[PDB]
Amino acid sequence: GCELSDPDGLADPMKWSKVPSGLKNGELKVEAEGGSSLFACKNYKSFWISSVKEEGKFKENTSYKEFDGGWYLVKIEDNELKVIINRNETNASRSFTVCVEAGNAFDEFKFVQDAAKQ
Repeated sequence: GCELSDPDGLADPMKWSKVPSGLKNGELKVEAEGGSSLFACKNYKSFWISSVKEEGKFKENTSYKEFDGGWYLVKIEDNELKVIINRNETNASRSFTVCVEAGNAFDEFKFVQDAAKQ
């Protein structure tokens, strides 16, 4: 117990017709090449960007559908959210976040890039 809620006033999980197989409960592992991923939403076609992190802490976002973090890039096209990630050429791993809310729910996505081993 110690929870209480309205009997029919909860939020179902946000749901997607397209996701990448690299997703593990919103944690998105990425290698020292970087990749694209596509997140097409089947139940919430109305959301916007309300977090970014690029450096273990959060930062602000210059749009509602886009972000451009230099090596990182976000684009919402109605109901298709994408990220396309550049190659890390550094000897350090680095990590990102993309939280989006659709009013009642938010699926935080937590990207985790690896170091190059060069």
